[PDB]
Amino acid sequence: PYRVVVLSFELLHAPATVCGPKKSTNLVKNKCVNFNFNGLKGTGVLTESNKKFLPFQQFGRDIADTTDAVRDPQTLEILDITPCSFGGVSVITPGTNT
Amino acid sequence: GIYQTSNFRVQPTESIVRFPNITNLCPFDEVFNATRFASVYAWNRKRIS
Amino acid sequence: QCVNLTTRTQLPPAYTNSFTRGVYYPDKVFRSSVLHSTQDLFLPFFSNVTWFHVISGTNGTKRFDNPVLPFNDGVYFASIEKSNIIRGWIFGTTLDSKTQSLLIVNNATNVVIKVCEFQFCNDPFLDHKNNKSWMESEFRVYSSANNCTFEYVSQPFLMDLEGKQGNFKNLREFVFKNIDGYFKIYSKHTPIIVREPEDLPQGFSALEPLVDLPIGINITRFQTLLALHRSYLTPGDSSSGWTAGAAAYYVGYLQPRTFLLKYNENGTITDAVDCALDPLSETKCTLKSFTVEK
Ligand SMILES: *[C@@H]1O[C@H](CO)[C@@H](O)[C@H](O)[C@H]1NC(C)=O
Ligand SMILES: *[C@@H]1O[C@H](CO)[C@@H](O)[C@H](O)[C@H]1NC(C)=O
Ligand SMILES: *[C@@H]1O[C@H](CO)[C@@H](O)[C@H](O)[C@H]1NC(C)=O
Repeated sequence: PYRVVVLSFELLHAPATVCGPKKSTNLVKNKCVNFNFNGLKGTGVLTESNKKFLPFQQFGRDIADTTDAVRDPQTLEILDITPCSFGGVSVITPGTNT
Repeated sequence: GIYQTSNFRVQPTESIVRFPNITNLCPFDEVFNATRFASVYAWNRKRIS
Repeated sequence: QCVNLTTRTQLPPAYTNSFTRGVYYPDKVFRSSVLHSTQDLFLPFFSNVTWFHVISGTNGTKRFDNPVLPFNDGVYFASIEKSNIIRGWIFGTTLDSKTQSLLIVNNATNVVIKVCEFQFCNDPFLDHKNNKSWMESEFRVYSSANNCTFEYVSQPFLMDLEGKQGNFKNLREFVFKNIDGYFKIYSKHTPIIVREPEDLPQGFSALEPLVDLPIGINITRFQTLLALHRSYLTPGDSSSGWTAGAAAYYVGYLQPRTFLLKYNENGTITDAVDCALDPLSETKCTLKSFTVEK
C-alpha cells in the first residue's frame, strides 16, 4: 500500500483564494534604485519622512497626483521618495574660427 | 553664444521589492501528517482558502 | 424557538432629514491640505432617512421593530444607545438556508464574520437573561446551519465602556458597500456625552475604513438582529415578559454623487460639499474653492 493525495485546484479566477508573493528583498537608501513596495514600481531616491500618516494610510500623494511617500510593508515606517536627478546641458563657445 | 543641446539623467543599478511579511500561511501539515487516512470509497474533501 | 411574540406594533416610518452626514475616505491615498473632487457613492445631503426605535418608556413589552429592508446599493446605518442593544446584522437574497448570508455578530470575545446559510425564523433575534451569569441563553438567531466555505474572526469592535442609562454616550455609524465582489465596511464610534434626543447629531464626522471581505455574493435584502437584556422590569414570563429598553437607530441610502473634499495639514477630512444641492454649491464645485467673490 501507498498513501496518496490528489490535489485539485479550480479556475475562473473570480474567487481569488491563495496566491503568494513571498521572496522579500533587502532595503537601501540615498541611491538611485528601483522599488516595488507593493506593485507600485518606481525609480528614485529614498529617505525618511517626518510627516505622519493616519493608521490606515498606506502611501501618500502630493499636488499634481504623484507618488511622494510610501510606508514599508515590513518595518511599517513611512519613507519619502524623490525622483531621480536630471537636467539640461548648455555649451558655451567663443567661436570655431577663433 | 549658448546652445541648449543635451539632456542628462542618472540611471539606477539595483532593484528592491518588499511585502508585508509571511505572517499567515496555508496549513498543509495536517494533510501529510494526518493521524489517520480516508477510505477508498468516499473521501475527505478539504477546501483551502 | 421562533417566538413570534405578540403585541406587534406596526407603525408608519418616522422621517428625519440627513443633516450633513455620510462622508468617508474613498481610498487609501494620503493628502496634505489640498482640495479634491471625487465622483463616487455617498449619502446625499438633506435626505429623509427612516427612523426606527425600541423603547420601554410607555411599552416595555410591545415596542419591537425588526422588519426586512432592501439593500439596493448601500446603506448608512446609525445607532444611538448606551447598553449595546443592537448586536447583529443579516444579509442575502432569499435567507432560506439556500443562499449565503452574512451574520455579522459582534459577540463579546470576538466579532465573527460568517458566510454560511441558515433557515432563520420569521422574527429572528437573540436574548440573554438578566442573571448574574450573563449569557445569550436564547440562540434564537436561527435553527439550521447547512453549508458554507468561508468564515472569519477578529477582535470585536470596541465599546465606549459607558454603561449608564442617562444621556446616550454611545453613537455608532456604519457604511456597508458591496462592489466588485468586495464587501467593504467603514465605521466610526463617536462617544460624545450629551445631546438632545431629537434626531441624529448636527455636526460633521468622518468614516475611517475598517474591513474588507472578498467573498463576492449578490445582495438584495437584509435586516438587523437585536440581542435583548430580558430583565425583571416586567418580571415573570420570558417570551412575553421583557423590557424594550431605550434604543434608536436611523437608516439612510446611498447614491452616486460628486463631492469636493478638503484636507488639513496632517491629512484628515474637516468638511466637504456636494455638487448637486444648491447653485452656490455647483459654483463652488466648478470654481474648485470654498470662497467666491462678487
Ligand atoms: C515582520 O516580521 C518581523 C519579524 O521580527 C517583525 O519584526 C516585523 O514587525 C513584522 N512586520 C509586519 C508588518 O508584520
Ligand atoms: C463568541 O466567542 C466565543 C469565545 O471564543 C466563541 O467560542 C463563540 O463561538 C463566539 N460566538 C460565535 C457565534 O461564534
Ligand atoms: C495634525 O497632526 C499632527 C500630529 O499628527 C499634530 O501635531 C497637528 O497639530 C495636527 N494639526 C491639525 C490641524 O489637526
